[PDB]
Amino acid sequence: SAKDVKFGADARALMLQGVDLLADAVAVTMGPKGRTVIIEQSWGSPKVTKDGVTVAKSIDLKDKYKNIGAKLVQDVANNTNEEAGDGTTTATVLARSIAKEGFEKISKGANPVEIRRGVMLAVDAVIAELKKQSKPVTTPEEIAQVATISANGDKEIGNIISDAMKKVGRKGVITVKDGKTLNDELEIIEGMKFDRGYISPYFINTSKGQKCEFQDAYVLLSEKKISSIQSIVPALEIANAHRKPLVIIAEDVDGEALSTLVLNRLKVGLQVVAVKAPGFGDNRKNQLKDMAIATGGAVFGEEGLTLNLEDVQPHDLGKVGEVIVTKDDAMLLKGKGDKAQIEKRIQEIIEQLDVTTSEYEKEKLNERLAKLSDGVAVLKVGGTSDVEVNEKKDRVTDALNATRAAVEEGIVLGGGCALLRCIPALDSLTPANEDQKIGIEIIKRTLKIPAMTIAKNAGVEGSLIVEKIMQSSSEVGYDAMAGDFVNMVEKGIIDPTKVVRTALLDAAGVASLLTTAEVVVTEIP
Amino acid sequence: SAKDVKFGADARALMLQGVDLLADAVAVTMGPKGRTVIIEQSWGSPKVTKDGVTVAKSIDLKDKYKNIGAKLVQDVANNTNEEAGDGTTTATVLARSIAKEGFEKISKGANPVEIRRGVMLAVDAVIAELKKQSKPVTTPEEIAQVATISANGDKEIGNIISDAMKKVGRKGVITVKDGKTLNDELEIIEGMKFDRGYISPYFINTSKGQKCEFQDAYVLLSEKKISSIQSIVPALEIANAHRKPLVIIAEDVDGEALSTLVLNRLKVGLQVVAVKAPGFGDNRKNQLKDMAIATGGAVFGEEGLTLNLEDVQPHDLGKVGEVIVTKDDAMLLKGKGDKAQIEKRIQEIIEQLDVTTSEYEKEKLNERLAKLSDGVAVLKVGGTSDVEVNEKKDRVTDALNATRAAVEEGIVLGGGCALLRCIPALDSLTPANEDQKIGIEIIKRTLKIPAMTIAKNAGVEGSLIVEKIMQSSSEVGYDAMAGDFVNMVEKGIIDPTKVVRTALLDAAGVASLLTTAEVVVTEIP
Amino acid sequence: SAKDVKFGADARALMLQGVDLLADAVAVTMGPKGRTVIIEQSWGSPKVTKDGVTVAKSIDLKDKYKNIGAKLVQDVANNTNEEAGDGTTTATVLARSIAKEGFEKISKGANPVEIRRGVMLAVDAVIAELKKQSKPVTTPEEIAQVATISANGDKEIGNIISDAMKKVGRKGVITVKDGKTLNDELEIIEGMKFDRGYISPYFINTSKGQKCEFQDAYVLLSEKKISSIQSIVPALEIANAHRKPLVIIAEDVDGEALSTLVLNRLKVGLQVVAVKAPGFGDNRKNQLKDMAIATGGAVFGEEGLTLNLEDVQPHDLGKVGEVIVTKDDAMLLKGKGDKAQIEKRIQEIIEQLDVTTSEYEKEKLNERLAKLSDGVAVLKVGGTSDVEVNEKKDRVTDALNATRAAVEEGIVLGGGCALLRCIPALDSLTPANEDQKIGIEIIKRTLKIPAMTIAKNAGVEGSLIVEKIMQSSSEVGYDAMAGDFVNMVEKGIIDPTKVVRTALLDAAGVASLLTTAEVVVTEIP
Repeated sequence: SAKDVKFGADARALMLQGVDLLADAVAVTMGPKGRTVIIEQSWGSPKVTKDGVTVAKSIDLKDKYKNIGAKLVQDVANNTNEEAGDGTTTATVLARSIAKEGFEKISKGANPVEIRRGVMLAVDAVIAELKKQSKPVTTPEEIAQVATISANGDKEIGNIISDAMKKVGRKGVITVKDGKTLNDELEIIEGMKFDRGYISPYFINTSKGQKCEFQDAYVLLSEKKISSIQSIVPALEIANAHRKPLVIIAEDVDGEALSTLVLNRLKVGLQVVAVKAPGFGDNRKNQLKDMAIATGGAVFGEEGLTLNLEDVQPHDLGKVGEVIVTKDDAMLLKGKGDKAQIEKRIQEIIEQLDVTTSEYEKEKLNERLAKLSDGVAVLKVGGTSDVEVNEKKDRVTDALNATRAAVEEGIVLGGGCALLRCIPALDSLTPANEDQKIGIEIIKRTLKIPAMTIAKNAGVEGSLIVEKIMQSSSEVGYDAMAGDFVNMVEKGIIDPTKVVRTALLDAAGVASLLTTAEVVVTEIP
Repeated sequence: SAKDVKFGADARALMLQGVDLLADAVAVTMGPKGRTVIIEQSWGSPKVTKDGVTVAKSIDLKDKYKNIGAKLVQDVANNTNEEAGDGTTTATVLARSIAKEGFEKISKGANPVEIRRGVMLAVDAVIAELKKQSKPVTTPEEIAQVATISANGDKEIGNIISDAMKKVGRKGVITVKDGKTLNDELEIIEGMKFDRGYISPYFINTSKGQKCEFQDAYVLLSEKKISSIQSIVPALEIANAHRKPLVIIAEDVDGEALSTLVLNRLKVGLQVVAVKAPGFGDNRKNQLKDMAIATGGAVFGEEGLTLNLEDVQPHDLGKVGEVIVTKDDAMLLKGKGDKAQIEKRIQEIIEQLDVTTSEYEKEKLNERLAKLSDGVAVLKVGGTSDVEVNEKKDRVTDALNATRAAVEEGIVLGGGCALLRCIPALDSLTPANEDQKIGIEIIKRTLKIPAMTIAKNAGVEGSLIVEKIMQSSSEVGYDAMAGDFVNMVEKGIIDPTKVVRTALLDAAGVASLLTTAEVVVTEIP
Repeated sequence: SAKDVKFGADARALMLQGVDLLADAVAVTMGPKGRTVIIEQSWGSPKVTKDGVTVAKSIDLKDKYKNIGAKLVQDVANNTNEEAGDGTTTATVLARSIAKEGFEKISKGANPVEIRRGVMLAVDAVIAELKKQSKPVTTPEEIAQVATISANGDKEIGNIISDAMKKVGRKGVITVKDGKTLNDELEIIEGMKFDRGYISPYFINTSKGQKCEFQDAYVLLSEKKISSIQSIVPALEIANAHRKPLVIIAEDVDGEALSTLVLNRLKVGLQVVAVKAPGFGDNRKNQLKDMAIATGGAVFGEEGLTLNLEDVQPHDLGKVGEVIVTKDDAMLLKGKGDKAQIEKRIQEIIEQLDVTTSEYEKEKLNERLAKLSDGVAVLKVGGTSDVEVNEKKDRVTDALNATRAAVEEGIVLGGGCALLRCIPALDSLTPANEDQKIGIEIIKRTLKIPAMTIAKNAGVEGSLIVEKIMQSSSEVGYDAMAGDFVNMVEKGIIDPTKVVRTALLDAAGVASLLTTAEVVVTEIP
């Protein structure tokens, strides 16, 4: 359709005036002293919350330029940074800052490209420094300590998380479930988790959970692509006759099959779901064989074995106690099949690993082995009442995610103090041109923004607090919870370094894109 | 959709405007001398009413900010507090005063978080004083006195209320019925009760009553969750063959089953409802077995006994005399089955209680025991005219609720004098900062507002009246009816303590939330 | 519908203003240091891109005159020049420059016809000069060098490209397929590609592929025109019995059959395609029978053999491994039939070439022979994951296209300097009149624009760079990537002369059209 286009600083000004509103809407909800936002519900009661992700994904500006700028920030910050709420807020605020100061410096009349080059050099140095000073954790004692810290000082939750980590391992997979009792219980059953999520966004079995959950389902495994391919009705025959739901795994589904399945879900709501193949090439075939054995079924590729989706049988397919699917992830638990066949497959994997030597091949064989040999820890979190156990499950999931990230990469000072400790690193940097120096100093200026915003949310004057922290030792920050400077790590105020690194990288990239954008095209209303 | 946003005081001002109109609208219907409101009906003659809850629930402003403020206040005010009409009104007025003066002080440059801290401290002191000062009720004579007081001087109402309460127990179940005669009389029968409301908000049998009722129904009990599960037809075939209605009790119902039931209710209006199980886990199954024995039915869980919803029989289900379903509550009376099995369940519960030692297990067994051993008292209130008996129904229900609240927590001086007796206790508190002192002073100022409003309703100058009351003893207050200073306790001008506590807490919470909110998001019209 | 008309300058100015928007919106992305552009997506996040083709295809002005100028410029530049990204942008910018200069010179009274004459003479001089100076490449070592250069220095890409080139030749056919492995692999297969595209624009099999994809198909070949003709459903009988898809080659398809098939494709999506015949007359028949032998089918011409579309047999037609159809091109590979048939057809083709003497007939026989005797190269690009192989495939396709374009017409200096080397050649030309002289001057002025724009995108002052370039030697240019003055050819910064020639021709023609247009008609809003 007809388009309205804006070029250069004129468009960048609109970009900035659009992003700043989002930045302010997300800043006040950061830190333990975060303020609150009230969200309009045109149909129900207003929603009050203190979640950065919610407010960030909520707002949507009226003007086209402002709207597209806000969406640019939103999509990257959310999709790329979603594990920790503080991470997305930090990325958003840092991006807003950097874009603004870069915009003013460009307006002064400098060269944007070298400004961005200096920005990238500064962020590289900051990341190197943060990696240097990020002390790791590899002990069960440290694991329990960090888990308890993520639980806001709660003990038993961190204890059970440490127990699970001990029983399974870091690469191990852990889940939660309603314990229907008075104490959270730890259990390990056979589980098969892989990194392919749902294929149909509209396919959400549980609206409240942003999740797809099924139990006691048969499975379909076929190497050949099943996109736009009919003759799945034979499967539907047993799916309707047998109350057991179904799960589909194929190379991909698109066109007629995807449309009919999703429309049936929307209207009829038949209990069948589909996902992508986990592996790649011969690795794909090996993994497919592995979990086909794990489920008692068979891969339904026509090459080699003679079997097709045109005909289905109750005993030809696999059986699984339950399969759960989500974004980018999906796992099945308590499969079926011959246990001797399982042992034979395990021996085959072992001998293949022993004979094989290549780093890639050995690593893939180890991953395949662990995918079946090791179990999945399910946290049967239990309590008195359904609402209470719901809240408890939310808390324990948050703690598990936080501790998993921390062990994955490490820990640095929380409370927005991690960045302030990297300030010395930039001094080692030197500029080839003045624009690079300006980029470096702009990064230096933005480094202190998270701490200042945390202070503002706490209500204390930001400048004094940040000056004190910078002048103070490299071991004590500022505690907004108690409004004083304390020994953070021992007091249990930290944040997984992975979150900080991701937030800084995303903010740098987004702000660089905004400050280097030259042409904007938008449709006339 | 496009969103409009406002920040800080700029948005809180519109919030204050929105709450102001609601507060002023509901203030005039406070106390015995409150005036009336003219609510408009687009179809028929306007109704004139003097009930705070009704007027509050009615209004809705135009501007998004004003409307959202009013709706926010009313939401908590009504939902949390819905027992005594004056409670919601006083909560709203208190919230208005707190928020107004807090915003006024914040505009000068106060610290919102410290102001909230001081406000919370003052509210804690006030509630502690109220708890220590409230006299309890633990005797049939005092129960009769307070009931007659709630009965507005009516004697027989208090007499029957006290008789029922002492006959069944201070914490037993109680209800009302139609006397179809000239004099109310009492009857106790086998009864069933549990704190669960109807799953379907729209599912109301009687529009007038706001309740759902059914007579001589059969029941369905399935520990299995029956959410999104078809094959409820086997219930429907005997529901239509036999004239008796049906009911389901299971873990939860949602999706296709809920949709078919709701569309049937809208179109067919079939006589079947479903609700949630009140118990939890082992408690859930034990309670389900108990009620199955009480009704002569059986739990339809698959484990153990082999029986599903696919096949049903008239004698496989339970039989009950009558069912009432309401908000947060549902009940069954005059169940069927083997009385020998009933005594067997009583004996097994008794021995389980004797062997058990855990406090929680003992309490749960006590609750389950009383859930069967003690019957349900019905107050069949009679008279001459249908209008007469309906007025008696409303009056007796109001008195019953008031006396239940009083016996649940106790009694304190009415006419709003209760809070005024808490004013001196504020001297005990000390402010860490000036902001906390300010907040305490704010609570002190607002503590007199209910008396202000009651006096204004009586038309007398409120400030002079409260000055006299505070300068006077801690036993004599002001009566609006007689328009003079009197001794309330023996003059029957009181109010249950629990209502005052709940209203004060909710008003404090909502006012703090309003005065602390920073950013507001609302969709553009 | 009513129409509005404008004359002379009062319309040329409107069209020039319109084209200015597109020219500026596409100038920035030119060059390796091209900036980005924000494209609005009405449903998803705004698209960020740095590709001239996309932005040029995207924008659409509002005013009819400006809109039509932009539309004609984009249409000619894109459709006439679409092989390389930079060619279209160069065409657009050069056209805008010359159009503006010519409009300015006409404004003072210059004769547009003679201005155009001089412009075309200058274009002829420059094209002759660059063709003279175009250094060629025909050696496998040079092929690998240029392929790596196009591959951004990637070595294995150039290696595999050179291997395929050697094994299949300059005029042979090469495509790239998914490797499903960890290393790109090469093989030669029997193929049959001709220069006819899909008849149906709405017949894009793969939405993302911008192409038609089909596999393991049969073919219908009919000499007769099958436009508007029914009775193809007999083929659909086996096309539905066998899930095998079908392809058709006839003289043309239009009217009844075309509408029916496009409807069935839009709604039913049946797996059948048709395309036009590649040859002409006796050549058409010869190619059709050659490919019928290649596939084992038969041409359905009614004369001679008695076979019709009315009657079909699964074995009557030919079988082919894969069906790929795209714009202006379609290839069929892995045909079936009798290899003795292939051998005897090749033998008789060889004998016909031996006996024939006409050069046109000789070359037609040569291409017909090569159609079958030699195979087609398919590159099995591989990798770890689907996204990785997708990116690798895109890069390999781009590199293959660039190297083919270079090898077919040699190479010239990259970075836009190639034109700058041709400035002296304009000294030879002598214009008959002063208007032709002004045209020569205009072309001299515009010849410097592309390098100027690349420099501006790099941020360096373009005028200084171009003045140095023209004052420097004939072997050294400026690299924006390194921001220095380097010898381009061995620095791996070059561009095929075909792109330069096509862009220059199209730009000159479009600008001549714009400078000569006298009357513009537009529909009333």
